[PDB]
Amino acid sequence: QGSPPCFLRFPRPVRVVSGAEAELKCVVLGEPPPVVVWEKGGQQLAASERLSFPADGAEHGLLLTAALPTDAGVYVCRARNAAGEAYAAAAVTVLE
Amino acid sequence: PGIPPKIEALPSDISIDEGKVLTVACAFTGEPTPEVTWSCGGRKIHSQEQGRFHIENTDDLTTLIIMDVQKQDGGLYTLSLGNEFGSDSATVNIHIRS
Repeated sequence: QGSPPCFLRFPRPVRVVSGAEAELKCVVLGEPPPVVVWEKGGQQLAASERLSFPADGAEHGLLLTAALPTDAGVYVCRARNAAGEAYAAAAVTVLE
Repeated sequence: PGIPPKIEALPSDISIDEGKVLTVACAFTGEPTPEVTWSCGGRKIHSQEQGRFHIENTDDLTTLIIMDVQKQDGGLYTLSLGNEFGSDSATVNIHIRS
């Protein structure tokens, strides 16, 4: 029968100096395990050399290898499975 | 220190298939801990409204769950916070597919 996506750990905001690694962390549960996708400004993000999405079972991260001021803003985590969807937004603040 | 409430970040738009379960959650800060109000259509949402809406608040998180979503659930939802030092609000437009 299954159960809809939910957050065991919610992605809290991160404040990071320009140039430092930043990671939004969450833990998403659900049956079947939800597919989690991160978007920014309404656009789905693509993995790259500077942006990765470490996923290990329920553990999910959005990882910025070296944050830049342009990385600041609100990111949306959307989790989906057969039973439903869960949404959580988190802000990255990048300081000089 | 007394600090007004702050809604951390909330999606602008979210979607859900009719008949499924939608969960949208949101962190906040404030001292003292703020009073949380979810509303749509200018009306406060109460826990177990229509037998389907649920709200889970803690001291730094609020979670809105809508079970068995119906078309008429769609709309612009507002999360409001208040404490003795100020208030905050943010909206999320909930779209039912389709």
